[PDB]
Amino acid sequence: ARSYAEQLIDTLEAQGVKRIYGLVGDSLNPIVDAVRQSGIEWVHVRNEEAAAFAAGAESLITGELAVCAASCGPGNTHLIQGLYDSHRNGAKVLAIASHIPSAQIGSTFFQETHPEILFKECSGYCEMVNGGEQGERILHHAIQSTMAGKGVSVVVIPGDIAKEDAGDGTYSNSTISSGTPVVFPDPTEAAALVEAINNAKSVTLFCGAGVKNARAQVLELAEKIKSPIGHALGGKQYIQHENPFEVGMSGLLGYGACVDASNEADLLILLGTDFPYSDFLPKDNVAQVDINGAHIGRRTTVKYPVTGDVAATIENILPHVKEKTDRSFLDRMLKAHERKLSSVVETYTHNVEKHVPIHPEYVASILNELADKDAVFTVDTGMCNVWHARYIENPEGTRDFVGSFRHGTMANALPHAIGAQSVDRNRQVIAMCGDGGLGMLLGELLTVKLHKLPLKAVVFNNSSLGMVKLEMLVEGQPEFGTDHEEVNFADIAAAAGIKSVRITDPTKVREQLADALAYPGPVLIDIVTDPNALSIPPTITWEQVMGFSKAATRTVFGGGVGAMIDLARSNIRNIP
Amino acid sequence: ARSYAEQLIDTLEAQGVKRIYGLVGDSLNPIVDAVRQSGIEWVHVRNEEAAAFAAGAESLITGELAVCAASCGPGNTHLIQGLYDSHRNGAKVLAIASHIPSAQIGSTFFQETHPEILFKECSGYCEMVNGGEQGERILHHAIQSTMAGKGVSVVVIPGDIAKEDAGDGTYSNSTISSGTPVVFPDPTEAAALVEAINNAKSVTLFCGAGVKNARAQVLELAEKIKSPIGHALGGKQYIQHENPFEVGMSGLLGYGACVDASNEADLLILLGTDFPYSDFLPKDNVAQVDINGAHIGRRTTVKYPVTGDVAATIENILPHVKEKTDRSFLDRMLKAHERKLSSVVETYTHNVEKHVPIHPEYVASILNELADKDAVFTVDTGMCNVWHARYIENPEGTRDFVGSFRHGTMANALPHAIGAQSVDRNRQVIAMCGDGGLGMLLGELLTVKLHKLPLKAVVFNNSSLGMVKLEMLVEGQPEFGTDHEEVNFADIAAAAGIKSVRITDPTKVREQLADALAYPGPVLIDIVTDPNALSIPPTITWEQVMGFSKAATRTVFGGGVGAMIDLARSNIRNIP
Amino acid sequence: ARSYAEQLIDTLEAQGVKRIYGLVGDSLNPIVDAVRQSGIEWVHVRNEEAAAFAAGAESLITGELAVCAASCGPGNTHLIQGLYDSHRNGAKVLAIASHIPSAQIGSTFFQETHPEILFKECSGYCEMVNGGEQGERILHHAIQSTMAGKGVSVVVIPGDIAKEDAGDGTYSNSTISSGTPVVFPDPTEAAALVEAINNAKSVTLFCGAGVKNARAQVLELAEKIKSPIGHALGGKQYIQHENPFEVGMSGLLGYGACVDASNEADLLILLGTDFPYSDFLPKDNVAQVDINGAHIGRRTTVKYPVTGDVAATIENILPHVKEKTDRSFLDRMLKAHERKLSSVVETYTHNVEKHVPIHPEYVASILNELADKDAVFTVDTGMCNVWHARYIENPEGTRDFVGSFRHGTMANALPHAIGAQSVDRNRQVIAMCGDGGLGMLLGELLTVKLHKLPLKAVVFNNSSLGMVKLEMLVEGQPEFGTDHEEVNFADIAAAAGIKSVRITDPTKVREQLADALAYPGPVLIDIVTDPNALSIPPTITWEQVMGFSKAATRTVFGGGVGAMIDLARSNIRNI
Ligand SMILES: Cc1cc2nc3c(=O)[nH]c(=O)nc-3n(C[C@H](O)[C@H](O)[C@H](O)COP(=O)(O)OP(=O)(O)OC[C@H]3O[C@@H](n4cnc5c(N)ncnc54)[C@H](O)[C@@H]3O)c2cc1C
Ligand SMILES: Cc1cc2nc3c(=O)[nH]c(=O)nc-3n(C[C@H](O)[C@H](O)[C@H](O)COP(=O)(O)OP(=O)(O)OC[C@H]3O[C@@H](n4cnc5c(N)ncnc54)[C@H](O)[C@@H]3O)c2cc1C
Ligand SMILES: Cc1cc2nc3c(=O)[nH]c(=O)nc-3n(C[C@H](O)[C@H](O)[C@H](O)COP(=O)(O)OP(=O)(O)OC[C@H]3O[C@@H](n4cnc5c(N)ncnc54)[C@H](O)[C@@H]3O)c2cc1C
Ligand SMILES: Cc1ncc(C[n+]2csc(CCOP(=O)(O)OP(=O)(O)O)c2C)c(N)n1
Ligand SMILES: Cc1ncc(C[n+]2csc(CCOP(=O)(O)OP(=O)(O)O)c2C)c(N)n1
Ligand SMILES: Cc1ncc(C[n+]2csc(CCOP(=O)(O)OP(=O)(O)O)c2C)c(N)n1
Ligand SMILES: [Mg+2]
Ligand SMILES: [Mg+2]
Ligand SMILES: [Mg+2]
Repeated sequence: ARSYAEQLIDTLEAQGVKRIYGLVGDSLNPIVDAVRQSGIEWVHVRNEEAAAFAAGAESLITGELAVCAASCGPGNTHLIQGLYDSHRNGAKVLAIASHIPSAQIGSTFFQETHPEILFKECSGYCEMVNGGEQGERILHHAIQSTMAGKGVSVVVIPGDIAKEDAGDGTYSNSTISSGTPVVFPDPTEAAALVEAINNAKSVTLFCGAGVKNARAQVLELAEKIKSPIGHALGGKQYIQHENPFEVGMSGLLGYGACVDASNEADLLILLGTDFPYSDFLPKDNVAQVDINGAHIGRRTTVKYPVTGDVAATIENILPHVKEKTDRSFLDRMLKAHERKLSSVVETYTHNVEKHVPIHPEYVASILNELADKDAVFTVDTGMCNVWHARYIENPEGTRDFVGSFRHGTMANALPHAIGAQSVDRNRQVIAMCGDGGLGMLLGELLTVKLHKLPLKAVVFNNSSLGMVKLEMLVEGQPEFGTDHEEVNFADIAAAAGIKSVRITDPTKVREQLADALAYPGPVLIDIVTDPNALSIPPTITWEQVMGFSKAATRTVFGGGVGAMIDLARSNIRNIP
Repeated sequence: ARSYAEQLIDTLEAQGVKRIYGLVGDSLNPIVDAVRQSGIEWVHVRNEEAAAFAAGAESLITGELAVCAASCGPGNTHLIQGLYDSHRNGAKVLAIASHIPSAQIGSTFFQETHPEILFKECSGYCEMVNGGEQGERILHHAIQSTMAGKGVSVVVIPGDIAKEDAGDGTYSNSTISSGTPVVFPDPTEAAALVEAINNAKSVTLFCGAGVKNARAQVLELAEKIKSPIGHALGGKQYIQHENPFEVGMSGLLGYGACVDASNEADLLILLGTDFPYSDFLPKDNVAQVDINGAHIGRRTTVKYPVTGDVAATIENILPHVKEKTDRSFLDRMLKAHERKLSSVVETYTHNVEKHVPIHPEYVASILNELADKDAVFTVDTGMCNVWHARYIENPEGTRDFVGSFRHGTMANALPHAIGAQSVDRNRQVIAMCGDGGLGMLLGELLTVKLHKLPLKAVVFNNSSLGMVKLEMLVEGQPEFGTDHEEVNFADIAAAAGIKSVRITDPTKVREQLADALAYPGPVLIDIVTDPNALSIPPTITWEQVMGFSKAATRTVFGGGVGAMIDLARSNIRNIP
Repeated sequence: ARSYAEQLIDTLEAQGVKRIYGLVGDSLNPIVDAVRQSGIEWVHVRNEEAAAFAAGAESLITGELAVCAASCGPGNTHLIQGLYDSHRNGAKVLAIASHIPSAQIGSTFFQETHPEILFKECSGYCEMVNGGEQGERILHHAIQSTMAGKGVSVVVIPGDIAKEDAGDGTYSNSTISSGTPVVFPDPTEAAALVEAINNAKSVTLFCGAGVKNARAQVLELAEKIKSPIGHALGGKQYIQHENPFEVGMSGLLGYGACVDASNEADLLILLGTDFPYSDFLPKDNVAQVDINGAHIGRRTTVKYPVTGDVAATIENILPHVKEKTDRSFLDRMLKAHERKLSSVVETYTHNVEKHVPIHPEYVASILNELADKDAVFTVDTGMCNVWHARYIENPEGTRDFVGSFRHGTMANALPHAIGAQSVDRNRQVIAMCGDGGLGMLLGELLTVKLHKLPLKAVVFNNSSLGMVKLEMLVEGQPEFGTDHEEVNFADIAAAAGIKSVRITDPTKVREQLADALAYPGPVLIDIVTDPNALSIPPTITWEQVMGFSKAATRTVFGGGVGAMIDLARSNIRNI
């Protein structure tokens, strides 16, 4: 550790960092020279935006720090979309934003920007290096902030300072606190929750991503109080599989009896969720358990706020919660859930398997069956979120899911898959791409080829901004600016040196997709899908689609559901 | 004009806006519905970053307002790179940044960002619409700010407010002031400049972009005081052609006797330039005429500061400037200029027509000769800046040039060409692309096909981040992270439906390029060039290449020059 | 110039800076040591907010750079109110914001703030020094930015870097461009304005602060086209005095026939004004000449925009403007102006000399007569803005006026007077203070005493937030939170060592104010005034007072006017 660049790389390497995603240039050159000499791999991308998405996806998969790096001015500026996504997803990311020479700061120099100001909204820590010793210190603070769960950390490094001497080791010698504290609730809040539960004749649990390490506790509580369990999109991968109390998801992409179970129960308990669609939530009698107190009551009236961890709160309250022997509400909701899903399959999916262009719901149904039990699925923003929510299951809980569920950016699927795949080349990674999303960052097909990343990019090629076509249908606005001439992604992937398949016949989807998923290397599957595979109830308004309608609602987008119906049916047969 | 969305489009249409570049979505839907009903064309791009670059390039070509538009959160976030470039270039751009519903602001909603804060550095005006009447007002202020020369204007529009009623017309009915005032200098400042000129036995003029409308005045002054004229890269297109006093350019990409003429004259006059490389500038006796007083003395010691327009200042001082009958310095500099260029052609261009892989300087030389006399040239940041500076000329001043000369971003050439070509489809547009730059925004090949834009994309495919390889060579750092496996851009362009040519044999460059430039439609010419076509003097340091070396320098990068030698030679024959 | 602190002070001294207002501490210590060794005077204030107001007022008086300086974190944070005011007023100010040691930046250290981010809104240039050479460079850029008219410049200096070596002199050796370019309009815009003027049978000129160096041109144009001349508050000190076309001011504090002349003329020409009250402006046929093109059309419909200097634009268009021999509109507006002012004096100033508690309008009338012909007047935000506008005149144009007319902060009068008075101790400076404004920065009475600044602080002590009481009256809201127990500012000023007078009897105002203004040294005159000296027409709404009412209006606050009526009457001669 002689220069600050060398010390920064030695510090990252000592903490277990295995790769840095980025694009070399100017102020970043001394850092990449240190990378070359180290055991850290340099992962070259075509656009720095993909490096920030890849680091965010890698972190979500590993639970460890991930790093992206970019050159001065326009170089680090490109990181921004990926940093907002990684930040909203709570990924542990350190972004090395190289900066113009310090002597040029404030002189309107060539490539001058102020990244230390620009990145404030997409980060929990964002400071500028002004010397080697201070640089070592703020590198520690950036790492310690993101490892403590404060979101993205940005370190802004003027290129001349990267070549100055390293600090004396005081801050790089530290052990980073990366543990998970056990957050028990305030007894007063837990007591009010116990009383609310005991006073209620019927209770519904609505779970989000905060339920990640509380499956056993949520299920034990549900068995005791006979409560149906619904979920937000972020809670789907953790609480839906093998759940005897399963009642679906809320929101426009929702399914089953979740909205009804949530609005008809005496008490609704929000468990680790920040579900933003308030019009689907009741206001009369709601409790909320959230580890971040500032998030409580953000989405609806909350009468019983509880600041705490889901598993710890449930373990604390369980001895005081009385066993409810009455299952009437639960049985009634389980039956209504199965009827709603059966009705949805009959209304929108009957005999659709031979319609041309190919129905995307048929593709997603096959994709769910053919993908490995431990595959990583990345989901591009748009109609692919509808197909993932209703057709991609997580049996045994061994699959991983990376998407832009909060920032809602298009084009995330391929760069997220690049990061996810880099962690382990022997694990299957499926990128559910949109044609719009892929075309937005098309040059990342060159990155997949360069690094020989064996991901399977499944393009739902509807030649449309599918989700926008749906919005305009809801508004009543004539279709404009959404659908354009067809693009052949299989030929583009082949021209870039990637094995490709084009699927246009629905009777060939199963076999061609099976062949592609089995191929030992990168594959792009270009599936020509129907952009008009949409069914929207006439009562849905533009205000509802945009998320600002206040009136109570239970209406979801039309369309079918997949393999989730098998659990719904098995739960009906298992009613005592 | 019933809604604010309709009034905004009616206002832009009444001001002569012919097209809006963007990508439809969510909050932007009511605005694009109004576009559909209007005479304005909607130009769909694959990535919103290209819309902001295209609007910037269109404005630089027309001298009128240009408009880009993007959806909420991640949509408008993509505009940022293009807005920094358009802002630094002084383009007249209005960016419509659609925003999340106003009821959701402050609630950490799905896709929430604060564009009104994020865009402050890349704009002269950036405000949020909070109602219809105020929206009409700030739309006027945004347009009036950018039309007055204050740079990019951003109007942040929450989607719900786009559907509310329009204002009463008070601000939309205004005539926008788009005139160019005539800025005469302060008599005290002008008098000190007269004295400095009269006391000097030899004077050199160093011109930048501010000399755009002062060619006659610069030339008249130069004939009176016998002064050689040099230029910054931004002044090249205006002052180099048919200039009997021409002595080249300064900086690392420079050529000819400019650095010598500038440092050896008794007085150096900076005329409309903000040339950032201080180590190439003298400090002892410098005068500076700039229309923005805050820019004076930003780059070197200035003893005679003059706040004013170049043409007006020169016309004011001319009757008081005594005629210099001594041409010794001018003749000496004209001869030294021609010798330096002749030496550079002999040293670096010997057998260039047979060099394999194809020498980029040979390509640029052919390109200059074959392109139309009125073509628009767009230049990708990197080695293409070296080839444009030394080989692409502007005879008669009828050609236009769009590049990222100030913000210095990669990937600008194709999106700049999309904007420039949309102005007039009967005018030739050449995009000098880098392989790095093209791969960074590769999906814009789909935009060229979609809009049938007949631009000629000339890819200097060296399979390298050429400019970074140069930086590492100068530093002494082992080559790492710059060169990767070859990519076939002709096959990618053909797979996207674009006519393409792959050139690998130098003896075929002239014929294949001539055939391609003549084709009536979009063409991608993939030229396999040599990444090692670099000649760097051993004295150049990393500090110099990064722009923070303070010691005086006259050293430029090795390499030849093109057709500029013909004017240098004709000026020798015209010496009395 | 061995250290950056020494070089910074040498550069300021070489540019003619005579004093720096501030408060020494921590990171600012090496800079104040360099001030001590230099010919620059250190002016200690009690609160750094007063240093920024004082620099802003000094600059407005001299037309030159003025400097304020403050310590790290909380020290420079106090500058902020004064910097927003100096910035809105277009003052040429350099703010030296000392900062925490560079090694501590990013570590949540004791006193840590980010002034380089905090001050972006109240400045045209704001950067952080990271080393001696770069510090010299950004010092140049900061000075050159504010001297070119871009507003306040802030230089953020980490204390450790102040002691590191100075730069090599390249940027400090430069000559700063402080000239005034001559901005002629675009011929196309000027030609459209000529046509608009020639087509109009009647024209009104409405002037703001941009008319400062164009009096001769405005008057020559007015004589040619027979146009009445009105003004915004910012234009009052330049265009009202000895004006044969004078028709008053617009807005709620307005007077005379200005609103009528502006809305009844065939063409209204806005000349160097950014008057923000759109409801008083017509929309049908308006032209605007402004040196900053981005300001055109900001307040009303403008059909004839002209980017350019007022004097240059007028000189350029004059040979093409045809002489108007018809004076009908001008005579009708001159007569209506005199009638309106006469009516206002009869209605609201009857028996004002005997009114108890003392009427502030009677005080302002006496103050205008007793103050020197070249006095500087500083005006606290609130009811004092009404009294200054309607009673304080500028005969011969030798008086100066400093106020918070744009940022609208209370408490500016005393600190602005401190800066104005420091320029020349032989010149009279009158601070028209509010009791609210004085109480807000009361510790600056200690600064006046310390520096023996012979300013005359005239406190309009109404025991109220007078302007807020007016707002609640207009809204119909019951009076609450505005009026409190009386404070004796004369006793407080005397306890601080300052000669003071307390005036409670209206019959004593003239003699006590004459004695006080004649006193050779600082004086605080505590005048017990009536907080209910308000006459508000019943149609004035809360939306109007707040500035967001859309409907066209010609209504002004009731109340009299002063010595301005003598010009209105003299202008009626030859009717
Ligand atoms: C096109 C599109 C459409 C969408 N439509 C829908 C839709 O119809 N329905 C839907 O449900 N989603 C939808 N989403 C996603 C939606 O916007 C939200 O992002 C999502 O509902 C949030 O899920 P969540 O509550 O699990 O996650 P988050 O919003 O991340 O909330 C997790 C919460 O748990 C808390 N927490 C974390 N750890 C713990 C712990 N140990 N103990 C306690 N609390 C903890 C956190 O503090 C946080 O408040 C859509 C996304 C896209 C891209
Ligand atoms: C990879 C790369 C390498 C580069 N290398 C070099 C190099 O070696 N050499 C080089 O020269 N450039 C180089 N450049 C560009 C360089 O960074 C600057 O952008 C350029 O030198 C500025 O040119 P300019 O002074 O003409 O333009 P600007 O920087 O835009 O300056 C124009 C000036 O004129 C003033 N002005 C405008 N209108 C008027 C008027 N009517 N009257 C008076 N003043 C007016 C403006 O206020 C401004 O200060 C490089 C760019 C890239 C991308
Ligand atoms: C309590 C209170 C009440 C107020 N009430 C009123 C009221 O009733 N009436 C009123 O009039 N004001 C009122 N004001 C002040 C008001 O808010 C504005 O600040 C004022 O009207 C603006 O005056 P102005 O146009 O002269 O100045 P500015 O707003 O500073 O405008 C000057 C303009 O001239 C331009 N300019 C500058 N130099 C030149 C040049 N050489 N050539 C051409 N253009 C140039 C500038 O670009 C600018 O646009 C009040 C203030 C306070 C504190
Ligand atoms: C960067 C960005 N631009 C725009 C949007 C708005 N948006 C959301 S979904 C969508 C369409 C996505 O099209 P595609 O990726 O092809 O998916 P589809 O819905 O057609 O399956 C758009 C424009 C966004 N979320 N992000
Ligand atoms: C967005 C961005 N990232 C990084 C840089 C730094 N940089 C400047 S030139 C260059 C290489 C450009 O490569 P290419 O486009 O292939 O052009 P070449 O120099 O090889 O001709 C890089 C990385 C930049 N200017 N902009
Ligand atoms: C710092 C600040 N706080 C509050 C206001 C709002 N305000 C404007 S005038 C005024 C009352 C001023 O009272 P005083 O200074 O006593 O003057 P008066 O109007 O009573 O003459 C107030 C509260 C303001 N302009 N600035
Ligand atoms: Mg699609
Ligand atoms: Mg290249
Ligand atoms: Mg008061």
